[PDB]
Amino acid sequence: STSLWRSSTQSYIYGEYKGIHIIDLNQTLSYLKRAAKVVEGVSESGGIILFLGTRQGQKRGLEEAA
Amino acid sequence: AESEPFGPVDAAHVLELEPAVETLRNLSTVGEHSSGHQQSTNKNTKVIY
Amino acid sequence: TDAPPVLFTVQDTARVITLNRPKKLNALNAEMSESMFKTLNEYAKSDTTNLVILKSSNRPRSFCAGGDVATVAIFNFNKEFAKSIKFFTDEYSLNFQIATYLKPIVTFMDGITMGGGVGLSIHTPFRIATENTKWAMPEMDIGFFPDVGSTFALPRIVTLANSNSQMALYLCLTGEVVTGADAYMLGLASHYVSSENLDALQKRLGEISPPFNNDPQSAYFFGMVNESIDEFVSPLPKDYVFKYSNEKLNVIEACFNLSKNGTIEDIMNNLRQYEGSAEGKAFAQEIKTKLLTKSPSSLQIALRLVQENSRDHIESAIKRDLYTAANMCMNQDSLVEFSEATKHKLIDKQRVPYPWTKKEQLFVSQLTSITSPKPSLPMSLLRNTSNVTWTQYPYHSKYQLPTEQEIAAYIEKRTNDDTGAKVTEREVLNHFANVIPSRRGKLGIQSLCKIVCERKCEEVNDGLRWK
Amino acid sequence: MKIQTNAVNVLQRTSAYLKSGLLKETPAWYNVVASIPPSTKFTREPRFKNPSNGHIIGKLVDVTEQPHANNKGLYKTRPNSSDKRVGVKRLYRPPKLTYVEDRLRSLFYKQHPWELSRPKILVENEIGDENYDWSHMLQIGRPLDGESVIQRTMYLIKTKQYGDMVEAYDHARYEFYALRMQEETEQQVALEEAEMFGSLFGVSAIEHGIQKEQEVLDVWEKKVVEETELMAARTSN
Amino acid sequence: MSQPLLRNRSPEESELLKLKRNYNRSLLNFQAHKKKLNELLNLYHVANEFIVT
Amino acid sequence: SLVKLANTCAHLQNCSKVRVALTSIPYTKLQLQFAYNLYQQGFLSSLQKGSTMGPDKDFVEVTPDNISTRRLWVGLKYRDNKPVLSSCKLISKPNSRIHLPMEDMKKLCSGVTIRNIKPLQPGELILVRAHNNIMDINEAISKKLDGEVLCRVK
Amino acid sequence: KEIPRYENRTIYGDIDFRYHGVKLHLRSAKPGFGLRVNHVIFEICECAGIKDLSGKVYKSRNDMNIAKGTIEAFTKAQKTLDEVALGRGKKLVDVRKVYYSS
Amino acid sequence: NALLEAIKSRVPTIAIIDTDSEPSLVTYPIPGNDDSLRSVNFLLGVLARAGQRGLQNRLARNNE
Amino acid sequence: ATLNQIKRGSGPPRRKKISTAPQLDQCPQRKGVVLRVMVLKPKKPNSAQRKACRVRLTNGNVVSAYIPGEGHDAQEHSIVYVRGGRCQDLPGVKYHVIRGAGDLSGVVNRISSRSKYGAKKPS
RNA sequence: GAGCGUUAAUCAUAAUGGUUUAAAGGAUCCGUAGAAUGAAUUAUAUAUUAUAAUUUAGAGUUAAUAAAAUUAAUUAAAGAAUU
RNA sequence: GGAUUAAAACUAGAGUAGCGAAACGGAUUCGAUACCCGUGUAGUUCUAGUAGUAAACUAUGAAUACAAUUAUUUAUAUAUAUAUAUAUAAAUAAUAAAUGAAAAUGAAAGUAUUCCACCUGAAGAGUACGUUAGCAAUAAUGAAACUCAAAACAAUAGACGG
RNA sequence: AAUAUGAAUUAAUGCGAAGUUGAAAUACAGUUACCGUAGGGGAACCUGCGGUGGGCUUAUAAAUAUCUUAAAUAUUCUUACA
Ligand SMILES: [K+]
Ligand SMILES: [K+]
Ligand SMILES: [K+]
Ligand SMILES: [K+]
Ligand SMILES: [K+]
Ligand SMILES: [K+]
Ligand SMILES: [K+]
Ligand SMILES: [Mg+2]
Ligand SMILES: [Mg+2]
Ligand SMILES: [Mg+2]
Ligand SMILES: [Mg+2]
Ligand SMILES: [Mg+2]
Ligand SMILES: [Mg+2]
Ligand SMILES: [Mg+2]
Ligand SMILES: [Mg+2]
Ligand SMILES: [Mg+2]
Ligand SMILES: [Mg+2]
Ligand SMILES: [Mg+2]
Ligand SMILES: [Mg+2]
Ligand SMILES: [Mg+2]
Ligand SMILES: [Mg+2]
Ligand SMILES: [Mg+2]
Ligand SMILES: [Mg+2]
Ligand SMILES: [Mg+2]
Ligand SMILES: [Mg+2]
Ligand SMILES: [Mg+2]
Ligand SMILES: [Mg+2]
Ligand SMILES: [Mg+2]
Ligand SMILES: [Mg+2]
Ligand SMILES: [Mg+2]
Ligand SMILES: [Mg+2]
Repeated sequence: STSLWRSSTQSYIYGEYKGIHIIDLNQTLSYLKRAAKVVEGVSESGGIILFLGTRQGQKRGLEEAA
Repeated sequence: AESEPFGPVDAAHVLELEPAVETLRNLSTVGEHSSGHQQSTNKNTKVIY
Repeated sequence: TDAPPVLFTVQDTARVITLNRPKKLNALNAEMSESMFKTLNEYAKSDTTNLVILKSSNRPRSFCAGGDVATVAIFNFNKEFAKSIKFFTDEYSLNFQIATYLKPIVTFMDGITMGGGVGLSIHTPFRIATENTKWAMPEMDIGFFPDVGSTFALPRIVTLANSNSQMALYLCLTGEVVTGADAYMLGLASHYVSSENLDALQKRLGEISPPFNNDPQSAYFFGMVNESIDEFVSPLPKDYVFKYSNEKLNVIEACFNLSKNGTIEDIMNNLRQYEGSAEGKAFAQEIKTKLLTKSPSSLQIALRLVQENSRDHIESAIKRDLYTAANMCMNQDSLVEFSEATKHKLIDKQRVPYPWTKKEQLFVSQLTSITSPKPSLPMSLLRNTSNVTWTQYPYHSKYQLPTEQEIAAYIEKRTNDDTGAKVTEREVLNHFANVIPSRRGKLGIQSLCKIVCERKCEEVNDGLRWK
Repeated sequence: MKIQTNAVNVLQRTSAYLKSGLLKETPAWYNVVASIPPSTKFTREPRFKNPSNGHIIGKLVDVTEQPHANNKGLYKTRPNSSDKRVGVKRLYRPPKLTYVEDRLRSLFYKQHPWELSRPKILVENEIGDENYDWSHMLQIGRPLDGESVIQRTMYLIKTKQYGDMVEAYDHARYEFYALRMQEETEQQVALEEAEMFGSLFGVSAIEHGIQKEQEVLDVWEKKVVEETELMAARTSN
Repeated sequence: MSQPLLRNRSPEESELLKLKRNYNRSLLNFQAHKKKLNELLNLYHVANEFIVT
Repeated sequence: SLVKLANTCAHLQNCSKVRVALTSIPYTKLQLQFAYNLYQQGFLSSLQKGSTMGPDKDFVEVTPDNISTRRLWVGLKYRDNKPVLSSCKLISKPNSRIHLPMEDMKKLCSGVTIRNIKPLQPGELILVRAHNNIMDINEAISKKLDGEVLCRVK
Repeated sequence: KEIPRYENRTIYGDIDFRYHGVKLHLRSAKPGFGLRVNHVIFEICECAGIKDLSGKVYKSRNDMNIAKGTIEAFTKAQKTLDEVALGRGKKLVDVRKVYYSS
Repeated sequence: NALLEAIKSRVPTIAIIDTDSEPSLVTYPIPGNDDSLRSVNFLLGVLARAGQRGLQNRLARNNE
Repeated sequence: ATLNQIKRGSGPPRRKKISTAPQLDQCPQRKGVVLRVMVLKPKKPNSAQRKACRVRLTNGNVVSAYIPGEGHDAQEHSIVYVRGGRCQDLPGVKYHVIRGAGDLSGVVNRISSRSKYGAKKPS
C-alpha cells in the first residue's frame, strides 16, 4: 500500500495503481540476474548457502532450494 | 585534470624552490676539490688598508 | 556558440562520448573524428577512467549513418585532395585506436549503424544492439570500398556461413541491411539489449570498478563488463525467426566461396549456375540482380581487400584502407567512379542507380596499384597510446556468440577423444550454454548451435559428424 | 532508517581482514562478490514521463506558448502563482498509472451488475503466451466476460472503424449479448437433452439452497426458543 | 555558458504586451459594468412590488 | 547575492543527505558561475537550464516574460555509498565579507590560517570572486588577482 | 577496523567531528611532528599506527566518549586521495611527494 | 535480527525487497513482492536453479 | 551572540586567578603587631585546637594569621611578619605568620622541612 | 641544584560558546537610528562597492470574483437561577 | 522610544444580589492565630483615572531559503460515465534523516542566513544605596564585601507512598 | 560644592556550632504545589482573587458472521510435459 511506503525504495517504483506501488520489473529482472549469478558463483566455489524464510507455506520451496 | 602530467619540476614551481636534482648538483660542487667550486661574486666591497 | 559536434561527459568512472549531429544522422566528419581521437588518448592515460561508452544523442533514430563522404566528394570535384586525405587519416586512425584500445569501450548501436558507424562498433568487443539497430555497409552503391577495417573484422567475427568469408563478402558486396536480433545472431553485435534498458545499463557501467589491485585494462575487468551487460539482456521476442534460413545460408556459403585468386565473375558464375531448392535458386537470382546494380569497380576492389585483410594484422589492414581511399579520391587511372557516384546519390537525391562506365575487369596489377601506397603520396595513421598490432581480436570471441568454426572444433575434438563417446546435439548445446564461463546463459546461443548442427553436421546413430 | 553502509561493503571490510592477517583464509564468496559489485548509490531518481498515458512530467507552459485568450476571454501576460512554485517533488513522486480501459470497465459492470456474480480467476497462467486477434470477441484460452468487451472496443477504436468510444462500446456490447444468448441456450438444451436420455442428478442448485437454509433455520429455531424463554423469565421480575 | 542570461523585450514585443494588458483591464471593467446593469434591470422588474407611497 | 549563495550551499547539503539525484537552484549569473565551477571540478554530474518544473529538453530563451520561472538544475554525484559533495559553506559571509590579496591567498593554500579562515584541505575547492567572475583560488593565484574568498566545497 | 592513513603516518587533512558532547578537532601534521593530542587520543593513535597528529578536544572531555569519537572520526570523517579522485574524476597530486620523485 | 548478524559477520546476503523494506540492509536486493507465495517461490526457484548449475559445473570440472 | 553584539562588548569571560591576600596590598609579606593570640576550633569534620593570632599590619589592616608548627612563643605586642595563605579548616583565617621572623622563633627541634619553619641547620 | 622552597604577582591552560527542561527569549506588538542586513540583467567606473538604464521572483496598491460572520468599541435586547 | 497589557491594589462617584481577604463567633485538636460551619467588612460590578506587574508559559524572539514519508481535516481548483476522482496549499498527528547531556525536537530544538534581547559557579540578591516614575502599594534601573567547593540538569537502579 | 577620613547613630546579611516551637515542602506529603498581588498570624505559614502544571493524556471493548462438485480430481511432482 502507498500508505506503507518506505520512501527509500523510490528508485524501484514504476508507479502507483489501485492504491499500491507497482515495482519496476525491468529493474527486478536486472537485480534478479545479478543475484542469481552470485548464487551460482558461490555454489560453484563450494560455499555454504543458507535459505531463510519464516512465512507460512515457504518451507516446501526452501527445502527444495537447499 | 585527470590526464594532466605533473612532475618534479612542476612541483618545484608550486613550492617555489629549485628542482631537487639541482639542489643535489649544487651540493656536490661544495667540496674544496670538487668541480664547480666558485667564490668570486663577493669581491666587490671596497676596502682600504 | 554552436552545439559541439561530439559531446563528452562523465558517468562516475565511465566517460561517455555522444555523437551530436542529429540533422546529419551523426555523420562523421574530420572534426568529430579528430576530437574523439584526441580525447580517447587522454582517457587512456587517465587512472580515474575505467571504461568508455560511445553512444548517440539521436537514438533511436540513428547512432551513425556513416562517414561524411558527401563532403569528401565535393573536395574531389574541387581538387581539394589534401582535405579528403585528412578526412580518411582521421577516421581510419580513430578506428585503429578503438580496435587497439586497452580499456573497455561499449558502443550503443541504438539506431542506423551504417558505414563509419560500423567502424565505431565493429572494433569493440562490447557492441550492443537493440530492436532499432540497422547494420549495413552500403558502399558498393556509392562507388567506394568497405572501409573502417570492415575487411579485417567481418571475416573474423561473423558466426554463420563465414568459413571462407562467404557471409562477410555477402554483406559487403550486396549492402544488405541487418536489423536488431539478426545482427546479434550473425555476430555483428556482441549483445542484444532493449533500448529502454540502455539508461540503466549506462549507470551500472559507470558504477563498476576493477577490484583490489587490478587495473581497468586487465582481462578480469573485461569479464566484469561483460557480466554487467548480461544482467540487462532480455530474452528474444517469441515470434522472432532468424533472417537467413539454412537454404539461404547454403547459397551464400557456396556462391561466395572463392579461392585466393578469385574474382567477382566467379561469384556471378555460381549465382548463375546454382542448383538446389527452389528458394535457393530464387535467392541466388536476387543476389545476382543486386550485384549487377553495384559499381563494377567497387565490387572487385572489395573482393581484393577481403582476400587481403582476412589474413593480415590489424595495422596493415587499416593502413591498406587509407591507401585505397586516397587512391580512389585521386582517380589517377580513371578506374573508379567514387566521386561521381557519391554526388549522384548524396549531394543530389537520385533513387536510380548511377549509370556505371568502368565496367571492365581490372587486372591483378591494377587492383594492386589501387590498394598499394603510391611513393609520391605519403600517408600514415596517427599514433595512438597503444601502438600495437595483432592478427586476431584479443576479446571479441570471448564475449560474442560462437562462430561455426568454434563449434566444429569441439565436435572434432570430442569425436577424436580417447573416451570413444558419441557427439550428440544435446551435448553440443550444453557445452556452449552451461560450460564456458564467459558464454554461460548467452542469449540465443542454443538456437545458433542448432542452426549449425542442422546444416553442417550429419546425425548418424547417436553421434554427430562434421559433413 | 539511515542508509546502511556495512551490508554492501562486506568485500572491503573482509579485504582488510585478509591484508592484515586477521583472517588467514579467503572466504568462498570473496571472489564471487569481487567480480559482481553491489549497487551502492541508493539515490532518489527523477522521472519525466508517466509510462501509462505518456504525459510529460516537468514541463512548464510559458506565457509565450499561450498567445490566445482563455475560456474567460482574458490573455495571459505574466506567470501565475502556480507557475512560480518549484515542482521538484513531482519529479520524484511515483506517477499514478491510468488507463482509459478502467473507465469502460467501471461502466460495463454498472450496466450489468450480475456479471460480477460470474467468478473470475485472478491467478495468471502466462501473460506472454496470449496470442489474441481482437477482430472477433471469442478467443481460445480466455473466458467470455466483461474484459472481452473492453478489448473489442479498444480494437475498434484502434482500427478507426468507429470514431466515438461510445459507438465502439455499443457495437461490442451487442456482440457480447449474442454470444451470451448462444451459451444460455446451449446449457438449457444440454440439460433438457440429457434428462430425455435417462440422466439422473442427485441435488439441483435449488435443492442445494433449500438444504443449506434448513441447516441455518434449525439453529435459529433453537436460539429463538431459548431467547423467548429468558425474556419471559427476566421480564417476570 | 555563452548564451545571454536575459534578452530584453523588443519595443514591438512591449507594444503587443501593452495591448493585451490594456484589453484585459478593459474587458473586466466592461463585464462588471454589464453585470451591474443586468442587476439593475432585474430590480426594475420587481420594483412594482416595492412600496414607496 | 551572498544570501542567495548561502541558501544554495545549504540546499546542496540537504539534498546530499537524502541523496536526491537532481535538484534546482535559483537562476542568476552568480549561481550559474558557482554551479559551473562545481561541474568542471567534478562535484556535479550535470548542469542544465530549466524552469520551476524541470530541466529544459530544448533551448528556451530567457526573457522578462519567464525570468521569474527560470531555474538551474544540477545533478549530484554519489560513489561507494558516499556523497561526492558532502559539505558546502561560505567563507565570506553577508555580515562579514573577506577580501584577500593574492599574497594572502597563497598563504591560505599553504597551510596558514588567514583572518580565521582555516587553510585549504586536500581535495577541497575554494572559490574566489574577482570582477564578478568566479574561479578557483589556485586560478586566481595564477592570474595574480585579488578577490573575495566566497566559499569552500568538499 | 582499518583506518585510512596518509603515508601510513597521519590523517588525510583536518577533522572536525562531534561525538555526543565531545568536539574533536584533529589536524594532520608534518613527518617527525609526533603526537600532540589528548592523552586518550595518544594511546589510540599509538595502537592504530598514527605517528604525527595535532588536535584539541572541546566541550566534554569524557575519556570514554573521546575514545569512541576518535575511532568514529578516523573512519567516518576521512576520505582517501584515491576516493576523492575517483568520485570527482580528477587527479590529486601530493606536491611534497612529487618534489622528491625522479 | 538475521540481517544484522550477517552484517556483523561479514556474510553477503540476498533478499526480496518490497516497497516497505529497507534496501541498504542487504548486499544484493531483489525488488519484488514478498507477500505472495507464487512470487517468492518464483524468485527462489530461479536462484535455486542458478545454484544447481554452479554445483553441476563444479562436479563436472572434477570429472574432467 | 551576533557579530554586532560582539562589537558592542559581548565576549567570553576572562580567566585569571583572583587575589586571596587582599590585605597585604600586593606585597610578599607585611610586618604587624599581634593584638591577641587565640585558639580556634576547626570546622567539621576536623577537630583540633588551632593556634591563631589577630595582627594589625603596618598598613592598618587587621587580619587573623595562623601560627604553623608545633609550639609557638607569640604573645601580645610581638612583632610578626604575615604572608599569604589561608587555613582551610578555620574560616576567616586567610594568612600565615612566618616562623623565624621578627619575634616569632623557629619551631623548636624541627628536623625536616626546616626552611618552612625557620629552623637553622644543626651542626 | 649554588641554589631549593615559600609568599606576592604576570602570561598560558575552552567560547573551533550558550539561553524548552541546567545561569540566560524582553508580556506583547509598532516603529526611529543602525557607523545593521537585504532581489534580477546589462554597461561603465576609480570595483563585492558606486552610478545609470532596464527587469519582476521580495514587499505593496486598486479592482473583480468567491468565501467567512470572527475580533475590537459602542448602543439596544434576551435568558435560567439566586436573594 | 511608543502603545497595549490578567488578577490583586489604589483615587473619585454610583452600585451591592451572590461570593468573599479581614474581623467577630461555632467546631476540630494535647494546642488550631488553620483546614470545616455561621455572621460576613474591603473587594468582586459600572463610569472616569493611576499603576505596568504574573508559572504575562510553547518556561522555546522575529524573518528568509531549504530537506524524506504517512494519516486526518480544511480550503481553492479541476474534471466527469455524478457523486466521487485528480491536483495544489494550510493545519494537526505519528515519523525518517539530522540534532541533542539526554528527556526529546521534527518542519524545528534539522541544514543555513540576517537582526534584536539575554547569560557567564552557588549563596549574598533581584537585596542594599542612589536615581527616575507613581496619590499610594510599589515599578524600573541595580551593586560590592564576607563565606564556600560547591551548585544544577537529563537519565538509571532501588527504596518508599495515608 | 566635591573627594577622602573618622564618626555618634543605625540598617541588611553570612557562617559557625547548638538547642528550642511547630511540622510548611518532597508520595494524592495527608488542605494540589507554585507565580503575581492583598490581608492576617510566635514561627514556619494561613486566607482571598486570577494564573501555571513544574499534578490527574495517569488516557485501553455495551460480546455475537455465510452455500457447490472431499477427491478415480486438490494434497505427490526433481528440468519433465509441452
Ligand atoms: K538546551
Ligand atoms: K457586595
Ligand atoms: K502555559
Ligand atoms: K526581538
Ligand atoms: K501547604
Ligand atoms: K502566591
Ligand atoms: K497567595
Ligand atoms: Mg510485503
Ligand atoms: Mg611537611
Ligand atoms: Mg646559575
Ligand atoms: Mg582562547
Ligand atoms: Mg536561540
Ligand atoms: Mg515570549
Ligand atoms: Mg522571562
Ligand atoms: Mg505579490
Ligand atoms: Mg471605590
Ligand atoms: Mg468563613
Ligand atoms: Mg495605562
Ligand atoms: Mg513585583
Ligand atoms: Mg518579569
Ligand atoms: Mg495566560
Ligand atoms: Mg511583519
Ligand atoms: Mg523592586
Ligand atoms: Mg530531575
Ligand atoms: Mg497541618
Ligand atoms: Mg505537611
Ligand atoms: Mg500540602
Ligand atoms: Mg485568617
Ligand atoms: Mg488559589
Ligand atoms: Mg508533585
Ligand atoms: Mg506529568
